[PDB]
Amino acid sequence: MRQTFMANESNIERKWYVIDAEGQTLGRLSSEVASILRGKNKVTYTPHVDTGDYVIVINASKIEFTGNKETDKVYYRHSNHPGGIKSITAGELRRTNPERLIENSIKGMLPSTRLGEKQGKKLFVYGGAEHPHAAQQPENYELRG
Amino acid sequence: PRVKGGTVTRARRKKTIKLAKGYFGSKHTLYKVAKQQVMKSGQYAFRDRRQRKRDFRKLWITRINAAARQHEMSYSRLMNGLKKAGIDINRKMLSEIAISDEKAFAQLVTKAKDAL
Amino acid sequence: RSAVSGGGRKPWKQKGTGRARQGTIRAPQWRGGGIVFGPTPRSYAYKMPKKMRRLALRSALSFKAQENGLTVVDAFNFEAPKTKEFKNVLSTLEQPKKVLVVTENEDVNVELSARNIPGVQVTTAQGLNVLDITNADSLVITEAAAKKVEEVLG
Amino acid sequence: MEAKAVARTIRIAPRKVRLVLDLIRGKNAAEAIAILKLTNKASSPVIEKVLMSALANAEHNYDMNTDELVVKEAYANEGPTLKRFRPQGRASAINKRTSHITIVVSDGKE
Amino acid sequence: MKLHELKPAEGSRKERNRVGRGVATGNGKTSGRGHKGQKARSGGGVRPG
Amino acid sequence: MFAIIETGGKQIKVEEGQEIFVEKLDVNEGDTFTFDKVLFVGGDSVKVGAPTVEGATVTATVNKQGRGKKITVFTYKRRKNSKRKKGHRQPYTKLTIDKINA
Amino acid sequence: AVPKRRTSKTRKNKRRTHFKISVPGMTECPNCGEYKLSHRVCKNCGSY
RNA sequence: AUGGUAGGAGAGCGUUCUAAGGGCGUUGAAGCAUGAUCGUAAGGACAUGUGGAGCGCUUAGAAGUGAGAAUGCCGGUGUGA
RNA sequence: UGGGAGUCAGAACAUGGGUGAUAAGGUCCGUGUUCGAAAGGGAAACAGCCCAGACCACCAGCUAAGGUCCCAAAAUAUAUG
RNA sequence: CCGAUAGUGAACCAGUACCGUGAGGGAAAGGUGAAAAGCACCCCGGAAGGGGAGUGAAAUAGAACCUGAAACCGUGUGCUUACAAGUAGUCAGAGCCCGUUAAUGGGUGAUGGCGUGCCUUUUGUAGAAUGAACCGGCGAGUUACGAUUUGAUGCAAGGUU
Repeated sequence: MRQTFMANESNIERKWYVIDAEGQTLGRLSSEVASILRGKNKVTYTPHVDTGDYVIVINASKIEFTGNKETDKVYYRHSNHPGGIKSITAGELRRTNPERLIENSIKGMLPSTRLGEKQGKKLFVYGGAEHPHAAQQPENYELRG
Repeated sequence: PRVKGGTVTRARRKKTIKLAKGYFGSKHTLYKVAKQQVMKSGQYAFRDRRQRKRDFRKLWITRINAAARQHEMSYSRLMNGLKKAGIDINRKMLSEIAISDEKAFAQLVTKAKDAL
Repeated sequence: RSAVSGGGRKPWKQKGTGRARQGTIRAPQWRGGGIVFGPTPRSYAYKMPKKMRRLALRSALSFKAQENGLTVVDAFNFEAPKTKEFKNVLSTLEQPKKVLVVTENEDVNVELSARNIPGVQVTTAQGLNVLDITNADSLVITEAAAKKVEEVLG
Repeated sequence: MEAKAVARTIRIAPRKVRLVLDLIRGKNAAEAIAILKLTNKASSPVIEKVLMSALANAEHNYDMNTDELVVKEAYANEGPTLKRFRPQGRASAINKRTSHITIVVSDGKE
Repeated sequence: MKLHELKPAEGSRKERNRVGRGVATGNGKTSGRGHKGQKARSGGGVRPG
Repeated sequence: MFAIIETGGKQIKVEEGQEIFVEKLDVNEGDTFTFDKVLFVGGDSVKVGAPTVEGATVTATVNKQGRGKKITVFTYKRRKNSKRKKGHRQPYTKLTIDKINA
Repeated sequence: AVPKRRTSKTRKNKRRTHFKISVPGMTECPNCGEYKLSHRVCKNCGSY
């Protein structure tokens, strides 16, 4: 074990970013957001610690699908009761709780570990152009093509 | 003449028990399941000594990609430029330079760019 | 298992109910007894050719002579046994702790004199052996015994 | 200064004696005695005997004052068991277990 | 020679092969016999001819 | 200020006064070794060798030609009576840098 | 009907965490003698 | 050149005993316990506690010479509780 | 030439064939490979398929099969549909 | 040759306790110390037990008496743990505590990656195929005689009893 840097608390500094979902595609936004949340954009990335920044998504109702995903692309869940399977379409979920849509899409791109859950707790997603987190002084972030 | 099984069984088992220090419950008290774990432990260590190198190269490459995308460049094109410019420098040393002295990393990113 | 006392009957039925299948309490895996392959009364002696025997004796004596561990005297004049006098004799002759003394045929007086001293052994020319030759560090002979061994080994 | 008392080969099981021993560990002697008087378990008077023996040892052999003492250590260990072939059932075995009780009491100084 | 400096002639003596004493010998479990059959059995084998 | 040297079959990043551990060399304790293959030099000025920098040595002083901690190499094949146990102690040499030239 | 695996020390002592005795009340006898059991004129010098 | 099961070949580590030599021991032997030690492996030392009389080393020689499994045998002790 | 063996339950894949129903993870032959007795990377996991044969260290590098949105290393590359 | 699971079944209470109608079968069980000097006396307690005192070189040598292993049962503490899916380890790795046969040290382990026990039998077993509750002890290619073939040595047209 020669020299390789290993970030820890007392080394790492987390920031606050704001991303506008208007006119954007769901998965193509969510991949980049997951990368930000996990810290792949940082040179001090270490996987056994939560290097990574905070992210704010604002509009979330102008999010766009392609094709007929509005009526196809059904989300399922199960209550662990018999015949307790339930369904809902993506357009329905967009006009009703569009924040859950994006947050679940991003938590699906994050891993299902303890650190992954902590990293997904750093995602604040809203409906509409206003957010409360002005005290944290967030910077606007433009997505890469 | 007769020879009885004295002290060698006990020594042989005891040093395995001692190798099994820190294990959960019966796996630091009982010879059979302790021995079973120590063997497994050595096999795991044999393969992990080799997984280590892969994992660390993976880490260095991730860091270099991050450092390059700040200068609007991918890992792939950066390393092609380095190879063409002659640089025979490790990914590890690259990562450490990118963390410590960003200026030098920019300075050789310029060379990677102008070699294309 | 055949010589251990008892063990005639089968201790339980072949199927039992939930037990291992056994045939006698004196089987070898039982504490009671029954040894499988142990020692047996026998002998370890073996023979080899007479020529080899003679060669071994000659080689031993030649080693003892070329190591300057050979001494030859005239006769032993012991009219009675005296361990003390034999001790003084082995003091005069600068002999080590281990020494073999070879008479021609038999001298009970010198035998009795040297019997009780540690390291000392007494032998006849006919009764020489490679073991008590090699164990010794020095070898004192009478002239007659030397000639006798010379003729019977030459 | 520590005064100790042990009672060996008591015909009660350690699992049963330890339940009541756990209440008096770290207590003052008077309140421990009270707890033992107010607990209705078979081992309470036995433990009381041991405790009072320890306090008497402190008062006689070490000349300590019994008003400012506390139970420092209190434990039960296993003694030798007795095997009994239960005839009432169907050829079963019954182990009568036994305990070595120990309590030590201190003033809290040196 | 000396009894405390005894040495046999070179090539005169070998150690016997001890069967049934673990894996690393190469003669441990089956003791050279293979797995099953008539020849694996004690007193087994078939008579000559 | 700092330098990238190549010794063994690998690259090391060094500063002055630093202690390093390196694959075995053919020198003795107390002696002085000079690394000649330098790839990069940093600090105020920067020098980037294509392979190397046409000069640019690094002097160091040797200590402790020693052996590493033992590792026990164990392997087994489960249902087959086949295992192997070996020991290994890798040699190293320790050095302390005294000066880097450029 | 029978256990398929033995119980470990951990599981045993986890199960034995609610298996203990509570503490009695012990209102100290204001009248005389040893400490009285609560709402009990104890045979051993109690005055509840 | 060096993956490896039936299997063939080779070289070794340890155990009890014997011969010889040379040694250790109430200023504390063997056993037991602990340790961050050495050796490519089997395995070998050293130090400290406990114990209170025998035991190593070198070379050779003999074997009741190495166990984790046999619904194995004998004892102790658990689990269910 | 001689000393010592073990083995005589085989499996899949591809290809040439019988049988079966141009059914079977079927069965019987033949020609190759792998497993058996072969770890490693890929095929989501998966003895038999693709790559490739582990003497031991290394926080060094080049490639194979398969790949470069995130899970999860590498092109949200170019150009044309 | 054995040295108390050995060696007689039996080192002691042995062909005895015990089993069986009977013929018969058939165990377990050794060690204070040099010397009994085998704990006067006091205290708690109904007594058993103990704590002092004392004998002794030694009483964690006190008759359940040399040594006193492991399983197993406990008491104290340093690190750690109540949003977590687990063949329990392994590689990486902060923080906290310690300080060695002093050498690129030790203990714990927030978190990340990898990872379906052993043996036997099988074409093939994580296997829902077998076996093992745990620990300790015992527990299986041996000896005689002969044949054959390799190595060693001696002598050699002779060699050998």
